[PDB]
Amino acid sequence: QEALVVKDLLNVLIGLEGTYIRYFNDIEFKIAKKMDPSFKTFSRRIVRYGKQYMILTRAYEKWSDTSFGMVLQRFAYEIRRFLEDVYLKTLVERLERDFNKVPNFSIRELEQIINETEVNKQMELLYNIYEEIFREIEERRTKGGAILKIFQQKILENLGDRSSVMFLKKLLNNISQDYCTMLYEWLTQGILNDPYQEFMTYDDWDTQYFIRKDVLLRDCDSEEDKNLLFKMLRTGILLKVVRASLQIPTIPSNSSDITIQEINDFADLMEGSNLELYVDKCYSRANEIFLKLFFQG
Amino acid sequence: QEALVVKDLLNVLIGLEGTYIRYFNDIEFKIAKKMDPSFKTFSRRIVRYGKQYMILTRAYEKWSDTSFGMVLQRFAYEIRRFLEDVYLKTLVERLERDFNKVPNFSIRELEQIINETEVNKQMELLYNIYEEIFREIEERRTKGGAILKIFQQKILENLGDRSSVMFLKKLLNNI
Amino acid sequence: PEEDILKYVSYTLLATTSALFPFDHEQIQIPSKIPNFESGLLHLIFEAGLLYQSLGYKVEKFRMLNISPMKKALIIEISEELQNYTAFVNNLVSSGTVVSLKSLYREIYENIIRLRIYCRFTEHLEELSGDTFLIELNIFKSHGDLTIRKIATNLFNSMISLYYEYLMNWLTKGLLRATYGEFFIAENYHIPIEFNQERVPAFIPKELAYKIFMIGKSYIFLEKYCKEVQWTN
Repeated sequence: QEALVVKDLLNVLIGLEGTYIRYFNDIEFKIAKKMDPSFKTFSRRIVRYGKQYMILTRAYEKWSDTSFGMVLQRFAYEIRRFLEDVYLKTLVERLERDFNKVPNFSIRELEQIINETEVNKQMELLYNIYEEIFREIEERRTKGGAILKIFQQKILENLGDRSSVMFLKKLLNNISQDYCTMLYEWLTQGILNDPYQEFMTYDDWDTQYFIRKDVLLRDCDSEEDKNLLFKMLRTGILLKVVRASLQIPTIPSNSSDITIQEINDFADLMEGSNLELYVDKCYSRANEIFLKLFFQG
Repeated sequence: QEALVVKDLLNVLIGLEGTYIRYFNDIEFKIAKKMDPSFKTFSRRIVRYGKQYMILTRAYEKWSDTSFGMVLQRFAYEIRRFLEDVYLKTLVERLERDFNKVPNFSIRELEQIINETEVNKQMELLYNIYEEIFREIEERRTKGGAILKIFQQKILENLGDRSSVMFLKKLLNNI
Repeated sequence: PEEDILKYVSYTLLATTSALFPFDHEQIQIPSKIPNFESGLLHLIFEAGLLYQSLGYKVEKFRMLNISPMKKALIIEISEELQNYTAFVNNLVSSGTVVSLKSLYREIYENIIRLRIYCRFTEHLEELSGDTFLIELNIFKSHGDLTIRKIATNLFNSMISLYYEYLMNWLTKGLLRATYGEFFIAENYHIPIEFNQERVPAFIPKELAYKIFMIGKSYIFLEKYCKEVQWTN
């Protein structure tokens, strides 16, 4: 009886699909339950892990297939690849040891370990994201700084658990690398980057740029926050105009404040203060160069 | 069953002639097929490589034996000598490693590598040539600059593949 | 029966069916053993087999000596990628451990992803002919993701070389080749040679291209004037 249950348990645990395990398009896959009270209870907890694994894969396709949101993808691919590597190695090794020894052997110790690492990282991420996706349908019915901000809020809730913040920080960093490159492009060479927009300034002879209000980022709204932003923008416009100045070619290569900026791009930047300190420094140089160019030559 | 098939496979792959493998003077040699669906499909692709190898040797005799076309020969001897050196070394080494380890071992990785280098150079050359030979019978029924020209057209189709044009250019050069 | 099933499966991924799979010019229509457990594995395998069959179909198609050197460059890149697979097949064999179907999936995820993207390009290409391949290359190149963007960059590098060749012809010997409807110089008693401004790219600026047009044009014209032109230069 008991033997039968454990053989049945191993088979359940891999979480294969079928005709006996039926599909509801949205609960998801569900199967009939009918076990010992002992096993049935454990099977309920377990059901929760499995459900996330399945939800996650689903989530993953959505975020990356031929989606838009360069940033959005960049996170999704990296997370899917990391979760797959840990889970796959661990699980495989575990099923084989259990089958090999005797045809079945108990899950529970194995599960506990695997469970902590997996559970914590993945679950937290997907839960925020689910709320944000819902929110987007609601905005549409009736961005960049907002993604950074949401990540910042998440670190801030996380605080005091080493594991979580270290993982999250590493994902933040890679994502920040894209941000650092666009910032860097702008501050050193006056060029923004837009596949399908990744800034809230869009170009409208000599051209101009303006901010498209609907999408407009969460991070920079308040009167004070906007004034500060205007000054930041003003350095950015000055930099794009310096690029226009390639009528008499300019490719910046003169001894400037360059090294510092290159370190900064590498840094992972998520600080208002450090960055603004940096823009001032860059600005001063950009204006001095503009002036030198104008005044003579 | 499986063991038998692989031992049978090694033997097939060298592409020896015989009474069981019969001769049609012009399809060429053909043998009865009767394998696993898996093996039978692979054996079809493979059949294509082998067919060229055999066609090529045939082609080679024609172009050089006591032929005329000084130029025509000069190319043929050089190409036959180069294809033989690469194929011979590679193949020999491969059959021995496979037999040696265990009495048979799988072809496929070995074949893929060998296949690219071989396939591309030889096939392209012989295909143009077959058309030109046909054309000559047709002219006769009803030269120098033309050989250079045909080679020039061939480089021009080839363009954007390093390997091909470099080989072809080297033959062009000697000629 | 897993080991026997694995040899059949291994052969299947190469696109050659087995005695227990009804894969034809189509997927596994049904599995000869019917369990749910196998079936669930079977869904992911069926997609996999289908793609192998498609790649072969496409390759064969393009090997019919049809359009652009741009197109050729693409055949060479895909052809390179199939090398990786093969490598994976000896690597799975090389393992020497019993490998499950579960295991097979995990180990070869990365190829499912790259391969699938390469089909997206291929479907759109079926419509496109000539200079449109160049716009499609430009957009694709802009998209991030390190691997995806990396593939896209590799395709760009082999093309830019096709251009440099056309340019090289143009600037030095007043010679130009437009083949299947790329570059930007068109001919047309008439007998003139001129620039197609809509086709001038701005990747290399339109202004820059216009100066180049004048210079190539001038060279050919000089030759027609007198054979003996400024030589060694």
